Amino acid sequence: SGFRKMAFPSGKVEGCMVQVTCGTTTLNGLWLDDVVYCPRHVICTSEDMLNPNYEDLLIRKSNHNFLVQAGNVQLRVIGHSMQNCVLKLKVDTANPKTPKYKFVRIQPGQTFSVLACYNGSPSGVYQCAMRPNFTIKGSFLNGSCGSVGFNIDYDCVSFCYMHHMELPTGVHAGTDLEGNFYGPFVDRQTAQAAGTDTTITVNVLAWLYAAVINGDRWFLNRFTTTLNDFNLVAMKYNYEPLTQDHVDILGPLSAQTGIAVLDMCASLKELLQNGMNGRTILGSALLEDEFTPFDVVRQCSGVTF
Amino acid sequence: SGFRKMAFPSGKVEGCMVQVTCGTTTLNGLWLDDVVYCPRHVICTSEDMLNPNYEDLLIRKSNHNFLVQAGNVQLRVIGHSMQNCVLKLKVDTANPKTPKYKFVRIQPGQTFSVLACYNGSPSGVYQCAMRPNFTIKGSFLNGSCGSVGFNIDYDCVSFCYMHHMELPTGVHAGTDLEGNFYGPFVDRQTAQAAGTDTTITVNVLAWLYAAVINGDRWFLNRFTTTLNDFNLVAMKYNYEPLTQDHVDILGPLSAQTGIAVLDMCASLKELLQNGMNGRTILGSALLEDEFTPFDVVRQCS
Ligand SMILES: CN(C)S(=O)(=O)N1Cc2ccc(Cl)cc2[C@H](C(=O)Nc2cncc3ccccc23)C1
Ligand SMILES: CN(C)S(=O)(=O)N1Cc2ccc(Cl)cc2[C@H](C(=O)Nc2cncc3ccccc23)C1
Ligand SMILES: [Cl-]
Repeated sequence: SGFRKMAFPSGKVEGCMVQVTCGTTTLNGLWLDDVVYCPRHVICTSEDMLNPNYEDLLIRKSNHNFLVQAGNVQLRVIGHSMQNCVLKLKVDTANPKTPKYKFVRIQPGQTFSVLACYNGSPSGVYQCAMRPNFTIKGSFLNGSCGSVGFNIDYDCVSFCYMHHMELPTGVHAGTDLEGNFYGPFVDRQTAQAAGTDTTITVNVLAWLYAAVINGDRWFLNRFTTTLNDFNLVAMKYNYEPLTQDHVDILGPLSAQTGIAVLDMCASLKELLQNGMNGRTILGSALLEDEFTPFDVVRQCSGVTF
Repeated sequence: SGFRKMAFPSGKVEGCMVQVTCGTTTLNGLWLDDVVYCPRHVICTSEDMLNPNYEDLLIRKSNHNFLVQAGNVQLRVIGHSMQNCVLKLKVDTANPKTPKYKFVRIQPGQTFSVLACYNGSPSGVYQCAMRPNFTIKGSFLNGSCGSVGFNIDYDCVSFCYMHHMELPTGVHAGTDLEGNFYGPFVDRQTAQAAGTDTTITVNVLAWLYAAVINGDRWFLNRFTTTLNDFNLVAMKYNYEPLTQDHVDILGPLSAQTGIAVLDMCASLKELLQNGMNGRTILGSALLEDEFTPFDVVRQCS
């Protein structure tokens, strides 16, 4: 029993975090084999961030301009190259703690763990979701740039996010590990804003099934709905459209609890139109959308890494 | 900006998780130097749990009855002893991954990270608080016994909790790393129940100061309160009494934001009276009590 927002164990990622300094800027880097990955804005200064030509700023830097620190040991940079918005620093030493890994690009709604770091030192780990507007509601301060997002599947670490910046609403923007931004964001000091956000419907449904598994049934009803009727209701409440793929993905949870996906949708419709009426679901007065169907299955089954 | 429930990086603890097997029972152990710590109920045969005599069950055991597995390597047990509700298995290999550590006993209201494990394999990490009723609202399944709670301030891991059991309300009970239970609980399957739980007042106040630091001020008011009038109101909402120690502890946050502790207490009084009125504080529709004053300073500053 119990349902917590749970992160993956961060150990395999902790062994890869390094400090990257270039000029007056210090941020975090990911050391995998003999390459250190970090945001390319590490080469930028005060005037530079306003309108930066990164190829021009990069051609002016030499290997020794980049200071890489792994714990109390300085790594020597022997090469440098740019791939989209990520800088790749070739180092002389391969990381002996390099885990089995992949670089993966996630879709909005998918969740991941973030190992927040400052000066190449991990300070905390939290779980979060890629919002439908491509931002993450994270917890970051200055010097957190280069912190990474990941999932673990068996013994393989899938790196899916690298932190680049904070937007004026307090939300965060970043890239996959190939340097491609999530969302319509650019790595520069300019007027940018997150678009109107929506609720991740398949995730709320998964969390309602987690509540049923933990013994919370007050919200269930005798009713069912159609996918078409529910999608009209969901669109009215800034909820993401629920697709047939979402319905299929929820199949295992529907079989385990005996509540058809469109039966749980009729519960969700009633919650959206009437509220909770002073009640909570899993200790929450709001409908939680940062647990995927797979996160619910993993936590309510005990999968280990 | 942003305020999340944050756990400590679990790496230093992952390198200590082992599987402990005695007969048909398998649970988790903490391998530090040449000792493996685990709940002493690993020697019980289910029926034993109603009225176990641990001294009588342990005297019947030898070193080779305990199977310890660290990854794919079996450790050899060379000694065994009981300290309160913890079994200490002396092993022939010191853990090369032993971090700098301490055993600390925490007070209710204190927070910590839990590395939930099954078969000596870590599956997840989450942030918890010791409830005023000495239970923890964790997320644990069968086989999670022996999972540990910790804080990592600087490079030193302070182990403060070891999981032992789930109570009938779904909440969890356990011990410090010296085997002393938190609360009036016993490692026995007798009728036990968590006492009425209360809200950790000093933690809610700390979280209201975190909201002010992040720019949320809608809940503040022009009022102040005496400490006594605040506690008379707080007790009616099942909130823990706020002590002078709590007021002193909140001093730094009061100085940083310019809002006196008793002024912040008046806002809390009003929030308990009025509810949120469709608003949120730091993305929450409920008053959060699992962030200490120290956690707020650590994350916001
Ligand atoms: C107005 N800015 C927030 S700034 O500090 O001047 N800024 C400009 C900027 C522009 C472009 C890019 Cl790609 C990066 C960045 C950096 C940036 O977003 N860093 C930060 C990241 N995360 C949390 C932060 C929390 C407080 C401050 C910075 C934070 C730095
Ligand atoms: C009635 N029981 C809950 S039981 O499963 O029979 N039980 C009896 C018991 C009594 C005393 C002690 Cl010290 C331990 C234990 C064990 C026990 O609490 N383990 C478990 C621990 N944590 C989460 C669990 C989540 C589901 C199941 C067990 C869980 C086993
Ligand atoms: Cl304490």
